[PDB]
Amino acid sequence: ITGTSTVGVGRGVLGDQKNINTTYSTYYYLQDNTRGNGIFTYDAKYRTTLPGSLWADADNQFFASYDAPAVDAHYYAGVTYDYYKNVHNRLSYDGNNAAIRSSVHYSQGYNNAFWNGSQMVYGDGDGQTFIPLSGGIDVVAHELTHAVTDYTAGLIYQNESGAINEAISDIFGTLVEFYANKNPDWEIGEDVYTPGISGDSLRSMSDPAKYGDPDHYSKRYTGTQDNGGVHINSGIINKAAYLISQGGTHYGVSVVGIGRDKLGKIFYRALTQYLTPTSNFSQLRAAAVQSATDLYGSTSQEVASVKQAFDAVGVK
Ligand SMILES: N[C@@H](Cc1c[nH]c2ccccc12)C(=O)O
Ligand SMILES: [Ca+2]
Ligand SMILES: [Ca+2]
Ligand SMILES: [Ca+2]
Ligand SMILES: [Ca+2]
Ligand SMILES: [Zn+2]
Repeated sequence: ITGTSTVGVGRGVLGDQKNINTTYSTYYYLQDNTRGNGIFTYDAKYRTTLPGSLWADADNQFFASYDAPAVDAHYYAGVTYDYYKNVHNRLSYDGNNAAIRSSVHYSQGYNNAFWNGSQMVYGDGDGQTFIPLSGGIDVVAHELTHAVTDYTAGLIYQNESGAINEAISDIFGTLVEFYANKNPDWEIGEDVYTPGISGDSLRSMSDPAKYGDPDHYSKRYTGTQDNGGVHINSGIINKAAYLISQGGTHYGVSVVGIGRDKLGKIFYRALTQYLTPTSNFSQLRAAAVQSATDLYGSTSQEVASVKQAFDAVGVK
């Protein structure tokens, strides 16, 4: 909409108060004019028609239960935008300040979220498996990272290419969570998953086998479900990214950690410079090794640690 930039206030899915950039024209809309070509949050009104209607509010206060998912989708899209801008000098997902659009209250009891090619979409969960999914900063960043991937490597969503695509979203979703610095960890979706169970999540990057996911190439899923195990074999890459950052000894192979910022730099460079739509794990190893070489030098600890991490997960 055309209007005046304003700042509203509400509460997110987890009861936390936060300010949100809005636009005033008769109503206050969830439209942040401060970030690129804007951040727009919509209400899917429990239907599956997208995007739905640009979120409108009479008084610029967003403290209703129904408001909560919108507040977070809007806010966390903005934090994710800041991350890519401040950390990687990337302007929105296309690198050209593309408008970022999100819809909440997608369908009824919908236990997922997604990038649809055009926008992020969030279910409300069924209240047992999930609460509204935009409540997880790593979930939001995960979904918006799919758009980054679409515009860069274009990793195809199947098999090894797709498991890399998934891992990239888990990796940057996690790095955004650390950037925002609110209860950061190496698990995925812990903030919105299973409101009746403490300390679980959908996936773990530090120990993927915790939730049934492979942590070594020998344990890769080779079947056809989940597009050839894209959310399953991502555990192999997530584990490598975790080791690169934090270090550790995994199946007897030792990795010296180089930290989250270097992990991000190396994987961001691999993603934007070397990965292609059909890149496999082995080609990802080469991309990451070359990326660390470009950044730190062929004889650097950083290159050695990337090599150790891929060795540790059996990716040569
Ligand atoms: N996003 C993952 C994991 C996931 C989230 N919600 C789910 C509900 C059912 C099965 C898997 C999931 C997927 O789509 O596979
Ligand atoms: Ca209101
Ligand atoms: Ca967390
Ligand atoms: Ca997390
Ligand atoms: Ca839980
Ligand atoms: Zn994903």
